[PDB]
Amino acid sequence: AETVSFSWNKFVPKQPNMILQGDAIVTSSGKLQLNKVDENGTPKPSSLGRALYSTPIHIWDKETGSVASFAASFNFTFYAPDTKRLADGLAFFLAPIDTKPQTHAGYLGLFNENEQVVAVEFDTFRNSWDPPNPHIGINVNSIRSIKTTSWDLANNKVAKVLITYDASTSLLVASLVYPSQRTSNILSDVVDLKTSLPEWVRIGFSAATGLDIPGESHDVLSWSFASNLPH
Amino acid sequence: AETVSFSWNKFVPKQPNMILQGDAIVTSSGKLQLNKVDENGTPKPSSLGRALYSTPIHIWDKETGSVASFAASFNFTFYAPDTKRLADGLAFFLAPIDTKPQTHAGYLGLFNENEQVVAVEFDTFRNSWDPPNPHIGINVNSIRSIKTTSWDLANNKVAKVLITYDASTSLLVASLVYPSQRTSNILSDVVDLKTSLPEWVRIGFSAATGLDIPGESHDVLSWSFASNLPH
Amino acid sequence: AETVSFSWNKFVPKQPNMILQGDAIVTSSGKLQLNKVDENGTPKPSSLGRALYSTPIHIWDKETGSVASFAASFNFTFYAPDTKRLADGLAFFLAPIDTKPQTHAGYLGLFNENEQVVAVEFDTFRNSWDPPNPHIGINVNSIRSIKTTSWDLANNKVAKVLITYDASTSLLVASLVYPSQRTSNILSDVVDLKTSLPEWVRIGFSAATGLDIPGESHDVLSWSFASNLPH
Amino acid sequence: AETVSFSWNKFVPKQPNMILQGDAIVTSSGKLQLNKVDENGTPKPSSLGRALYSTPIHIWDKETGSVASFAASFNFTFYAPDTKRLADGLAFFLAPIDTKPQTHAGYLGLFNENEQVVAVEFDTFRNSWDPPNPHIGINVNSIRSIKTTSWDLANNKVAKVLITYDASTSLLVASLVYPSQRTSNILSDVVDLKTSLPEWVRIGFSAATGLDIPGESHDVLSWSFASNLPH
Ligand SMILES: *[C@@H]1O[C@H](CO)[C@@H](O)[C@H](O)[C@H]1NC(C)=O
Ligand SMILES: *[C@@H]1O[C@H](CO)[C@@H](O)[C@H](O)[C@H]1NC(C)=O
Ligand SMILES: *[C@@H]1O[C@H](CO)[C@@H](O)[C@H](O)[C@H]1NC(C)=O
Ligand SMILES: *[C@@H]1O[C@H](CO)[C@@H](O)[C@H](O)[C@H]1NC(C)=O
Ligand SMILES: [Ca+2]
Ligand SMILES: [Ca+2]
Ligand SMILES: [Ca+2]
Ligand SMILES: [Ca+2]
Ligand SMILES: [Mn+2]
Ligand SMILES: [Mn+2]
Ligand SMILES: [Mn+2]
Ligand SMILES: [Mn+2]
Repeated sequence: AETVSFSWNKFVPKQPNMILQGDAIVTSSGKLQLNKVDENGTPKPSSLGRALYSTPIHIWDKETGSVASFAASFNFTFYAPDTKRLADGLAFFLAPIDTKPQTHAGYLGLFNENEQVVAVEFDTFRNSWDPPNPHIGINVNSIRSIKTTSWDLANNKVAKVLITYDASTSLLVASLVYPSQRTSNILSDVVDLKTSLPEWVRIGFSAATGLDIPGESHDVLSWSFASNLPH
Repeated sequence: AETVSFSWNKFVPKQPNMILQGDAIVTSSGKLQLNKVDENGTPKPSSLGRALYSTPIHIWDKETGSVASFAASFNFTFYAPDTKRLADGLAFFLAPIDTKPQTHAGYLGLFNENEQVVAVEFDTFRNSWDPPNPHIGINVNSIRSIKTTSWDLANNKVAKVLITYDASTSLLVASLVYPSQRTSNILSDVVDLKTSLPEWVRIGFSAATGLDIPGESHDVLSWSFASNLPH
Repeated sequence: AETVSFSWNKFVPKQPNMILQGDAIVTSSGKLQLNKVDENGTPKPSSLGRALYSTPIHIWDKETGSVASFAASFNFTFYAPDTKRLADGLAFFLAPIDTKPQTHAGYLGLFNENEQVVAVEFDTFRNSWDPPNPHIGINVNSIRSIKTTSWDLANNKVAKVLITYDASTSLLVASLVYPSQRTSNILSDVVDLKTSLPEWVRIGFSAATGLDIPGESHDVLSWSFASNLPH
Repeated sequence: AETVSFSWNKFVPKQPNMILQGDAIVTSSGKLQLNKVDENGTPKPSSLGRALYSTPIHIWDKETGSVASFAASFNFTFYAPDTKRLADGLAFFLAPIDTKPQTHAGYLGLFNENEQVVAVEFDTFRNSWDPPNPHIGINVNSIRSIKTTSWDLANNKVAKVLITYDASTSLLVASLVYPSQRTSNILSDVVDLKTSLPEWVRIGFSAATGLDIPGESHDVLSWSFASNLPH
């Protein structure tokens, strides 16, 4: 019966418990910038960042056949100079220890244009596989989400997000909420970890600006997470 | 900095920590029946039950001006012999210590046809003030909800529900989920406790069958809850 | 799998979640006075107070045979005008719902000079059954402790106390610590709840001044507690 | 306000969240062997192991001046073929990220015969600086403990240990308990982290067999730990 939890209400520059990738960095202001931006703070096209959590997570044990439940929360934001021309998006995810980045822009640095990753996307941009309108999605080893739901996204406003995975029912659930606007979104579906990730994994976020365009920055303010893996 | 939490995965007949009201009782089977039903288990019109939690909850302190945050979860179900003719509904709520029941049927035993109660309704029945289709609602000292959202309800299937109240932003958030169906609903809005309940309160559920008709039973399987009231 | 927890860092006058008995009251200053004292704050002989916690605790279930584990912490103090002439003591305890007080002075209001109570005593006074020097003791249905250990008590100084009961090993453990003095005491022994209390109980403290003399007041500053009762 | 916690009831061979050093390894049997032993399981003189926890711990922040509180628990054991001739001991500790081992035998791999380490020792062996009889000690940047207390140690029997550090009072407290024997030991003292470790640290255990002799193996069965570092 293994557990773990952590939580921060700010990010400390150069925390040794974290791992930055791509343009992803930790402002002194405490924010987690994953995207590169102008002196003017303008997001910079073809930008890319990821950020993982040092300790790896024992998602599930093969001996016991046990699968864990975890939940994670965090508040992110996005800045976008032209709310008409948006992209590319943000994700939270579970990968394996060795995970380096991947395709930028529409692949949210998670998938490859070509080719054991699970995640929740906050997609700003209508790709070919994307449905209409910024949505939220569950990605199971694929940028084409198993299920989606509009995301009543809102520029510059903060959003609290909560993600849960119930081993018992095998149900990832994600809800995003915008206190500023008193609006809210939720999504749910089954996901079989036992067959989509390694007995151990590392979690983190990923985020991408557009190619042709800047789109929107993506900074994360806080993160908490916990897991129980039963005997 | 006051806190409290409890949680049960079943109900024990005659738990001294609880309080039954109306037809509300605790089956040996461990369920929390709030409605009276046939030998055949058929809900029985004009039925009514409530069930409160012994210890009262210090929702907020006037000296300090502090307001608490709490969250509560629980899984309920409903049985309805004629999925066409449904009613009347279920609620979870915060009232003051002395709260006895009130109007039955459409008033979900919470309000009076006439006349400091806050709650979340899972309304099966279209009253006059009700919108169309079973919804979910936030009730603030009134059976006419401040905001609502369809409830993709489903007979006989179990639903996990989670309710949160963030003092900081003053935002009650409710999400109901039906793992069986992989569907999900969420609702959010601000609620000022400081002006809608007493420094201390008691929480519990309430549930009602129809007048003219039976409608649907309402049993609750589990309950967990916690609160922090800061210094 | 039933749980419960609460914690306060101060006492609120007239908390509806608590129960006072005897002279036990809640100063505005936030302290929990269990003993009556002078305008000068001088403890008043033959004084007596208890204070219980509203919600009852399901210590153990007969159907399942399950026994719970709990731990409790709290910081108390004692004021004693004549550190030479001390008494009578303080206790923390588990009794059954209906528990009213009992013998004063040396019986710490827990036992009767004559005659299902479990507790930990912080004895200031050498009774006949008492060993030498203020000690700490485990009382199992009897003022004559099953085991004891000196208590390097210290007037007017605050003491943090922690009590644990491990169902698995059936071991109550108590440790008292005096940060002020960087000193510390610990005691341990087995206790069979299953045969010394009711499936349900209520917990609280009890405290007594001397007969012939005042001895020492006993106020409690904070209290936290938790319990898991497994399936 | 940063926190973290983890806990395991067994050790998984080759957990990527841990770090072995010296002879320290993880038996398949789930135990954490820190010492090398015979095919017969006989401890092997001049043996040495340490084991650290992957994620580093932000013990305290210089900007804020904040210091954290943590507590840790774990159950260890020791096997010793000749209960007359014992050594060398075991420790739990906080060091800085880069910590590799150090002096063996009496230095419990923590200190150097010569020369920012804080720890609690379970010393089997009377060095020169050691007091009489296996004790427990608080080591602050030195194998000569700031304070000690006998350890009513017991061969082959399991011991539950609990360590707490209260930032507020700056008091490390350690209590060791032997349910098997219903005995118990406790130690307490102030320790200024702010001046004895780095803003960030890594924790783990260390353990040593004797030089001339085998003494006693040292395996650890379980570990839990948590920390809050306030804003
Ligand atoms: C999200 O977290 C940030 C940083 O911890 C905080 O300043 C902000 O107000 C938070 N927003 C919500 C909605 O909790
Ligand atoms: C809800 O709780 C009940 C009783 O604790 C349990 O048997 C049922 O499977 C639960 N359903 C979900 C979706 O967790
Ligand atoms: C004990 O609790 C009181 C009241 O909460 C506090 O003011 C006091 O400083 C505490 N002492 C210790 C040693 O924690
Ligand atoms: C200590 O932990 C081990 C492994 O988790 C367990 O098997 C053993 O019985 C425990 N002993 C105590 C006293 O809790
Ligand atoms: Ca896209
Ligand atoms: Ca209605
Ligand atoms: Ca006595
Ligand atoms: Ca030594
Ligand atoms: Mn998509
Ligand atoms: Mn309604
Ligand atoms: Mn005694
Ligand atoms: Mn020593």
